[PDB]
Formats: sequence, C-alpha cells, structure tokens
Amino acid sequence: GGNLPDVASHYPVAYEQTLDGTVGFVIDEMTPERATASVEVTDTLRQRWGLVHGGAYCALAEMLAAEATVAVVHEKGMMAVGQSNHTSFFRPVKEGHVRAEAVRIHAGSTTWFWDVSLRDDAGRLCAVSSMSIAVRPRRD
Amino acid sequence: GGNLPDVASHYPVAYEQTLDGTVGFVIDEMTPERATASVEVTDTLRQRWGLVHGGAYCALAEMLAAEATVAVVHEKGMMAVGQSNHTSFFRPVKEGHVRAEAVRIHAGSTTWFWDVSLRDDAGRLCAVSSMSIAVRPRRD
Amino acid sequence: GGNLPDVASHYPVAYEQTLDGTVGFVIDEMTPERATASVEVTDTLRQRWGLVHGGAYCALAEMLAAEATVAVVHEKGMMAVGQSNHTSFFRPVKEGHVRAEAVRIHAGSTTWFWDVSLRDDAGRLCAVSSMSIAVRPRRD
Amino acid sequence: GGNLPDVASHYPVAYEQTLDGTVGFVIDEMTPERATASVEVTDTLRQRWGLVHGGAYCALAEMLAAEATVAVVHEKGMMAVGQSNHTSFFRPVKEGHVRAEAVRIHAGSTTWFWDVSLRDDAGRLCAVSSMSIAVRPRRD
Ligand SMILES: CC(C)(COP(=O)(O)OP(=O)(O)OC[C@H]1O[C@@H](n2cnc3c(N)ncnc32)[C@H](O)[C@@H]1OP(=O)(O)O)[C@@H](O)C(=O)NCCC(=O)NCCSCC(=O)c1ccc(O)cc1
Ligand SMILES: CC(C)(COP(=O)(O)OP(=O)(O)OC[C@H]1O[C@@H](n2cnc3c(N)ncnc32)[C@H](O)[C@@H]1OP(=O)(O)O)[C@@H](O)C(=O)NCCC(=O)NCCSCC(=O)c1ccc(O)cc1
Ligand SMILES: CC(C)(COP(=O)(O)OP(=O)(O)OC[C@H]1O[C@@H](n2cnc3c(N)ncnc32)[C@H](O)[C@@H]1OP(=O)(O)O)[C@@H](O)C(=O)NCCC(=O)NCCSCC(=O)c1ccc(O)cc1
Ligand SMILES: CC(C)(COP(=O)(O)OP(=O)(O)OC[C@H]1O[C@@H](n2cnc3c(N)ncnc32)[C@H](O)[C@@H]1OP(=O)(O)O)[C@@H](O)C(=O)NCCC(=O)NCCSCC(=O)c1ccc(O)cc1
Repeated sequence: GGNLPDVASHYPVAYEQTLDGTVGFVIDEMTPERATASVEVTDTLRQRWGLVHGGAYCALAEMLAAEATVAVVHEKGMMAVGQSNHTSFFRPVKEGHVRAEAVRIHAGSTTWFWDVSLRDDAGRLCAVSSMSIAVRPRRD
Repeated sequence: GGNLPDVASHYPVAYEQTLDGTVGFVIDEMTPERATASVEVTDTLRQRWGLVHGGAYCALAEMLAAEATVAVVHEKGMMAVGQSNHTSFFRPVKEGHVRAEAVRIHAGSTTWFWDVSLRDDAGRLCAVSSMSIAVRPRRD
Repeated sequence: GGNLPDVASHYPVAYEQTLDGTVGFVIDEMTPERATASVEVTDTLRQRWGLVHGGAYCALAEMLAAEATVAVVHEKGMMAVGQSNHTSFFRPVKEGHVRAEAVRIHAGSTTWFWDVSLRDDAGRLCAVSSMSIAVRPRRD
Repeated sequence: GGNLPDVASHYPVAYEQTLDGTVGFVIDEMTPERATASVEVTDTLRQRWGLVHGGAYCALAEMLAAEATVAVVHEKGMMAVGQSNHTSFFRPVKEGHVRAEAVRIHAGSTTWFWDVSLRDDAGRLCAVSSMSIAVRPRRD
C-alpha cells in the first residue's frame, strides 16, 4: 500500500484515503527493531510558507513507530497506539523528500519506545521524534 | 481560506494546496494570547485503523500555535517556526470534529510557548500538545 | 514529612534522607485533581552558575505529580511511577522559592497526566512540566 | 570537583554545595560531540519508595548536556542553559550506579540538542533524556 505491515484481512480505512496515503508515506524496511519510511515533498506536505509542515514530520514518525510495533504485536493479540509524540525541528525542508528511520530503544510489556530521525535529500538531520507507543490487549 | 492571519500580500503555497487545506483545518478565534481552530473528521484525517491520526492532532496544534505567533510577530519583522511539538494522546477520536484551543503561556524574545487542548464533539480532552515556537528575524 | 501522602506504614527511605528531603520539597495542598508544593532556594537546589538547577524543577514536578497520583491509587492496590517528564524552562530563578502547582488533566486506567506550573516569588512562570504517571497493579 | 569543564577562573557556587555535588555527579569523558558522567546511587538520589528519583535522571542529563555545551561555547562568549528536558523512564534503578552518555545530534547557532542514555550497572537502558540547550550571548 504504502507497504504497511500486512496483519489483518480488513482495515477500516483504505491506504489511499488515509492521511498517510493522501500525503504519500511509504514504508521501505521493517524489522522488530528498526524501520524506515519516506515521502516525496509536494504541496500537500507543505504549509503556506512553502516548508514541510511540522505536522508532516510528526505524522511520519507516528505511523512508522506505531506500525513497526503493530507488525510485532498484532498477531500476539495486542493493539498498538501512539501515546506520546515529541518531535523537535532542527532544519527546515523546502522540497525533495523526507526520510525517516525509527530505531526501537525499549520494548516493554505496555510501552515500546522508538527514536525516529527525519533526514532531507542531503542526509542532514532535519527533525527527530521520540515516539512512545502504548501496547494493550485488543478489545474484543 | 482556513482563516489564517492575513499578514502578507502573497504566500508561497495556496491554502487549498497545503497540508492544512487538504485535511481542512479552519481557524476560529485568534488573539495574541489565545486561538482556536477545528477540523471535520473525514478519512483524510484518519489512519488505516479508522482513528484520527496522531499526526493530525500534532499538525493542528502546530499550525495553530505557529500562526497565532505569526499574527503578532510578522509585522515586527520576525518569522515564527515550530521548534518543538510534544503531543500526548489520551482518547481516540473516530468521527465528528477535533477542536483545538491554544493558550499562550510564555512569550519570550526568542521562544513563545503555547498549550493546545484538542477536544472531541462531546468536549472530552482527547489530546494535548505543548508547542515551542522559535521567533527569529526574517531573512528577507 | 514534606507532608507526603500518608498511605503506608513503612517506607523504604525516610523523607529527610531522600532527594526530596535533602533539597527540601514540601507538599502544601493535595486533592485528587490538584496539588501544590514548594521549596526554598539554597545552594543545594542550585548549579554552579548560581541558578536553580534544571533538574530541581523536574524533580519537584515529578514528586508532586507522582505522589498526587499515589494519594488516590495506593489504597486501590495500584502503584504509580513517573513514565515521562517534559520540563521546559522559561525564566531562571536565582534565589527565593520555587512554587509548583500540578493540575490533573487526564486520569486513565493506566496513565494519569498532570500539568505542573513552576513559579518564582514574584509569581512569574519560570518553568512547566508535563508529567505522565504510569499506574500499574502493585506487585506482590 | 565533579570534573566539570574548567572554563572560568571562579564560579558562583562551589561544586560540593551544588545539587550536583550533593548527589555526587561526576563527569568522565567530555568532547564537543559526546560526554559521559556517572553517579553512585545512595538514598540522597532516591525517593521514599526506594527507587532512583525521576528528578535525578533529569538532573544528570541536564548538567551533562548543558556543561558539554558550555565546554565549547563559553570561550566563544556564549552561555548555555537548559531550555527543554524530556526524560522518559523505562526501568527503575534501585542501587549501584546510574551512567549517562550524552551524544550531540544538532548544534545550531541558538540551540544544541543532545540525546542522553542513562544505564544501570548491568548496562540496561533505564531512562533517556532529550535535552535542548539554548545558546545565547553572555550578558557580561
Ligand atoms: C513506567 C513502567 C512501569 C512502564 O512499564 P513498561 O514500559 O510496560 O515496562 P515493563 O512493564 O515491561 O517493566 C520494565 C520494568 O519496570 C518495572 N515494572 C513494570 N511494571 C511494574 C509493576 N506493576 N510493579 C513493579 N514494577 C514494575 C519492573 O522493573 C520491570 O522489569 P521486570 O521486573 O518486569 O523485568 C516501567 O517502564 C517503569 O517502571 N519505569 C520506571 C519508572 C521510574 O523509575 N520512574 C522514576 C521513579 S518514580 C517517580 C519519582 O521520581 C517519585 C519521586 C518522589 C516521590 O515521592 C514519588 C515518586
Ligand atoms: C532559555 C532562554 C534563555 C530562552 O529565552 P526566551 O524564552 O526567549 O526568554 P527571553 O530570552 O525573553 O528571556 C527570559 C529570561 O531569561 C534570561 N535570559 C535570556 N537571555 C539571557 C542571556 N543572554 N543571559 C542571561 N540571561 C538570559 C533572562 O533572565 C530573561 O529575563 P530578562 O532578564 O531578559 O527579563 C530563557 O527562556 C531562559 O533563560 N530560561 C531559563 C533557563 C534555565 O534556567 N534552565 C535551567 C538552569 S541551566 C541548566 C542546568 O540545570 C545546569 C545544571 C548544572 C550545570 O553544571 C550546568 C547547567
Ligand atoms: C494510549 C491509551 C490506550 C492509554 O490508555 P489510558 O491513558 O490508560 O486511557 P484508558 O485506558 O483509560 O482509555 C481511554 C480511552 O482509550 C481507548 N482505549 C484504552 N485502552 C484500549 C484498548 N485496550 N482497546 C481499545 N481502546 C482502548 C478507549 O477509547 C478508552 O476509553 P474507554 O472506552 O475505556 O472509555 C489511551 O489513552 C488512548 O487510546 N489514547 C489515544 C491513542 C491515539 O489515538 N493515538 C493516535 C492514533 S494511533 C497512532 C497513529 O497515529 C497511527 C497512524 C498511522 C498508522 O498506520 C498507525 C498508527
Ligand atoms: C528552529 C530554528 C529556527 C532554530 O535555529 P537553530 O536550532 O539555532 O539552528 P540555526 O539557527 O543554526 O539554523 C538551522 C537552519 O534553520 C533555518 N533558519 C534559522 N534561522 C532562520 C531565519 N532567521 N530565517 C530563515 N531560516 C532560518 C536555516 O535554514 C538554518 O540553516 P542555515 O541556512 O542557517 O544553514 C531552526 O532549528 C529551524 O528552522 N528549524 C526548523 C523549523 C521548522 O521547519 N518547523 C516546521 C515548519 S514551521 C511550523 C509549521 O509547521 C506551520 C504549519 C502551518 C502554518 O500555517 C504555519 C506553520
């Protein structure tokens, strides 16, 4: 789809209609400890001053960290939802791509924590996100 | 378009083409110490599991806090960009609207800080965002 | 003690020997939704440049938010521990007192969230802390 | 005293009288991109439930990241103070040492950002702190 982990036969919202598909997020790699994703910059990713929207970096980090957790825990009967997202912005991006790498740093019974680095086409660190993902028994 | 502050005669990217116009953010009240905005929930705002995307709350807080700062500082020769966005998620929203209220709590010379509450249609506090906005002289 | 909630007959560490008692934190008010505490500035609260240590504000917020949660949940068989502490620093404090007010904004089954405001003797907002407190069944 | 960088001929407050000297923080390595420090756990570091206080991890990260910045910028006429400290807690520490490693990830002209890991004696990641340090010209 955007290559999200295939863990269920039906999803409530089709990729192309979600925020993820609308702005164009695509997952490249995914393992239990490390996942990567990326997006082309288009105006849909921008704010009116022409820079990538701060919310775009937050949303990229959120889907990558959450879905990399879903990829492990869904078959174990658990759901995984974002609980906290702290993104800090170091350098703006005006065009090209934004590439995210999520590295898992803690995997607890109720919380997984991911460090996400957001880089521009020159490899420069433009933002980071500390993602905290709540993991709970799936409700009937 | 989304009732963002009119502080310039032209902008790099038109409202309807930005992330904010694409998902449908609209500013209601705007003062130097407080601002509100809301968005109707549609699939464009959701992730594939059918909930409002964590990134959408981050983005709504981000735009509102930044533009509320812009409204004040632009005519003083400053720009205002997000430097830190920490959003915590308390309850999911499945449909209706998300309504954001931003309250200014510190206005320094280099950093303004806003507390943003994001509520659902029943008035419940579903997410909060602590927004730090860097204020710097405009380069042109 | 520092007037911490009296919820158990024995505690592993006496007040006066903990970090709290060593720097002098004292709780003034406590209810399920709102708690206050304060400390005299002494060198023990300072760093070597003579300002209150950033860690002092974090530690004040942490004990106040956590113990205001303990005050409700301990008798229900639960423990409460800090899970995240985000403190932002707006104005330094060189002497006098630091006064903290914690307002509960969410009380979930597994997480309570407290906004803490840290004010100087003139009432000025010097720092804030967003405290996330994990609440778990007490282990035998 | 705690092996903090020697960048001035005198300081307002002596090491042994500061928070850092009182709880016993000691800097081991210090470079412009990386620094380490450690502390022996004693009751002075703990809270009443017998665990290292959340505030102590915050303070150790705070001092290390700030002073690591100080080591570089002081001789350039700048001061460096904590602007934001976000510490997340993964595992409690009851005794032994806490060992902090600070890695610089962004060095802007107004803000330096450090990732701090806090590990226990077995090497386990017990807490992390994202430290944003404001760099500003010294007023004298
Ligand atoms: C926050 C949380 C409970 C969340 O759990 P998680 O992310 O699902 O991690 P998980 O549940 O897999 O457990 C990790 C470790 O946490 C501990 N833990 C987790 N749940 C429990 C529990 N129900 N009972 C006892 N220990 C637990 C235990 O050490 C566990 O390891 P293990 O024995 O299971 O191998 C766990 O990450 C944690 O315990 N983190 C540390 C909390 C901490 O140390 N905070 C700072 C101290 S408490 C706050 C404070 O400063 C304070 C100061 C003054 C004052 O008067 C009161 C409070
Ligand atoms: C971070 C910042 C500098 C950013 O400024 P801002 O948000 O734009 O606010 P603004 O610049 O308008 O100034 C607000 C107040 O900050 C102070 N300030 C700002 N710039 C300066 C400066 N260049 N020189 C001295 N003070 C300044 C000043 O008190 C100012 O009030 P005023 O005298 O200008 O009315 C300001 O918010 C601030 O100073 N916050 C407090 C920082 C703080 O106290 N952090 C904790 C202590 S430092 C870190 C630490 O714990 C540590 C521990 C051990 C150790 O060995 C080393 C460090
Ligand atoms: C995070 C947490 C589960 C923690 O729970 P808590 O602080 O203990 O709160 P509590 O458990 O009392 O429940 C509050 C509400 O959360 C929901 N909830 C809590 N636990 C569960 C559960 N096990 N199953 C279903 N719903 C639950 C439920 O709505 C609950 O209300 P109620 O039905 O019990 O009245 C709860 O606060 C929460 O659900 N918060 C919202 C999480 C959220 O909406 N995050 C953003 C969306 S998920 C992340 C994301 O953006 C994403 C994007 C793309 C993608 O592909 C994947 C993910
Ligand atoms: C926040 C800050 C200005 C602080 O500076 P710093 O950490 O000291 O780094 P420094 O000042 O060294 O500059 C780093 C880069 O930032 C940019 N920058 C810094 N100061 C300026 C300035 N005065 N004017 C223009 N660009 C600047 C510049 O690109 C710089 O690289 P260089 O050209 O100087 O090599 C810089 O880190 C930065 O720009 N970060 C990125 C900010 C960002 O992109 N936030 C997200 C977008 S803005 C918020 C938003 O989403 C929004 C959405 C809707 C809406 O309607 C309004 C806003």
